[PDB]
Amino acid sequence: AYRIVSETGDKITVELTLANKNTHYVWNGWCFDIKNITFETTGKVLSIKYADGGEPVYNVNGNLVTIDLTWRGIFHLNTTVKIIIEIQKSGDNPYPHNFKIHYLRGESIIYPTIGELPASWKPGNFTLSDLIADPKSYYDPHVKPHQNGFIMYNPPHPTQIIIGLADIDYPLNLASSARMWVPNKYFAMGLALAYEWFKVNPNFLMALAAKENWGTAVTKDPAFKGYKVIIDEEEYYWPVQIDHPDGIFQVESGNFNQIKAYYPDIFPDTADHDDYMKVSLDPNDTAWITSPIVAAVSLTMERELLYAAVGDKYNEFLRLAKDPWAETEIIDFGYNRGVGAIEALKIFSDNWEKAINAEVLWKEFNMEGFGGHVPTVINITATMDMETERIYDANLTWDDIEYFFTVVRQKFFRPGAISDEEWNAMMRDVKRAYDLLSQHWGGDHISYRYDFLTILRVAMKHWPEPHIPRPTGDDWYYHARNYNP
Ligand SMILES: CC(=O)N[C@@H]1[C@@H](O)[C@H](O[C@@H]2O[C@H](CO)[C@@H](O[C@@H]3O[C@H](CO)[C@@H](O[C@@H]4O[C@H](CO)[C@@H](O[C@@H]5O[C@H](CO)[C@@H](O)[C@H](O)[C@H]5NC(C)=O)[C@H](O)[C@H]4NC(C)=O)[C@H](O)[C@H]3NC(C)=O)[C@H](O)[C@H]2NC(C)=O)[C@@H](CO)O[C@H]1O
Repeated sequence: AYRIVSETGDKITVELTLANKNTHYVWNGWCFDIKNITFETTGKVLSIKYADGGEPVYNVNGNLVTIDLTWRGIFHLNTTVKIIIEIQKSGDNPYPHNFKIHYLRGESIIYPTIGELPASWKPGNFTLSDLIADPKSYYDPHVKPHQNGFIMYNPPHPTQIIIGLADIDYPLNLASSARMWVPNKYFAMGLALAYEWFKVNPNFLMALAAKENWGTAVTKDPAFKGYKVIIDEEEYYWPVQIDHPDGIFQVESGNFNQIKAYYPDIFPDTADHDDYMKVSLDPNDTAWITSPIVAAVSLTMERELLYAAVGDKYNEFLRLAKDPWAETEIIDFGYNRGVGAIEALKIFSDNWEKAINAEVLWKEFNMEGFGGHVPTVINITATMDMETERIYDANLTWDDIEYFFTVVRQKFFRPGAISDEEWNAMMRDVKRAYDLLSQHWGGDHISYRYDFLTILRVAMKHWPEPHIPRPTGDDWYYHARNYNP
């Protein structure tokens, strides 16, 4: 909001009022972190001061003027900042105009839409055709190979989830061989939500968990001792530290609390590290659902962090780099070593020409990671992507579907993001969509591979827009402002 304070002779004074009007919590409005403010004037700037005292840093670039709120750029609930601008009249456009608030968040960040519900779809009593565009491609068992890394830029199928359960010839954690394995259906639905919400490749999370703590992989290796697991009447070993508080993704307590502060819209105030990550042999453990999602958020944080600093050069880097897996290598490296490690690489600045021309990015920059973390994850991901013969599937009962959303309701979002009525209304849509899609299989169940993405999209139609909230808060403001990769 802006207002003319004083107009007299050759001097114009405008009061720009910025605020977070929200008194209570609202979606993506619990806090606002402002990078900078830009307005336009042909007149010369005399003084820019706060109304309550002091003054912000401002920069003039011709008609464009960039105001820096510095330590006042953070806007929590019920917080107003008024800026008084004094201009000496000059040119044909003296009045300050075209005010643009720039949030501390990469505006050029992209999240690939995996698929969409048919345009005819409506909340209430939709038909089967309102769920399925064409029955041919929807139930098409044929598999198309892909080469996606961390982000699914080009999904193999619009409505299907393709988890490549391929054999791994690569020595995973000093093992002879390895076999990709989904522990249970609830963890799979976890990956699916992480895939539809934050556009994260399920194969990448599978590969990550395998390297971190054998969470998603079994082996024939006699040397490795673990739990007895049988696939196709063959004995396999599952060497997972199931008691590890950091879970199968090895998400540290410090990283958990950090992204918790970054994303209040995602995490409730009661979000505890152990309850969210620590899984067990019991498939009914809620952490089977939460841990792949928490990992997806923590991974997303890094991508959001780079975008906030690098800005537009991120997209330029993706299209000009000679390494196809480049982004995946960076993100995976920052997951294991930390975001500071990526920053210290100075890839997007000092070593721009070296990384952008690197055929293999992790080899030149020595981004091996602990125990060859980065090369392991990439190769397994590539293998799972290349797998077309053996794709994961499961039978999801209604009790499975309802349990999943129950856990989501309890472990994610804040009170007020989704009303009780809006949720019950969403469930009726999910219930109907389940019933309609179950007919193809006999009414006993739906396919995780073929139907569950549709189930999510139906549910997410009632989820607050935009679905992906902004990283915000005090901690995010300092880190993202000073981040220089
Ligand atoms: C040779 C071989 O193959 N051996 C295998 C072996 O790989 C297997 O053991 C398991 O290996 C993995 C590593 O590959 C072990 O895991 C962890 O993994 C964690 C997640 O990647 C990682 O946590 C990250 O560490 C960063 C550095 O501290 C953190 O960044 C920092 O966070 C702070 C607070 O947020 C912040 O203040 C700092 O600024 C920030 N630092 C920087 C530079 O920015 C980061 O937050 C954190 N990430 C997350 C998501 O939590 C651990 O560092 C890493 N530890 C080690 C020693 O590598 C895993 O623990 C191993 N498993 C077990 C049971 O120990 C093994 C399979 O079990 O088989 C062998 O054969």
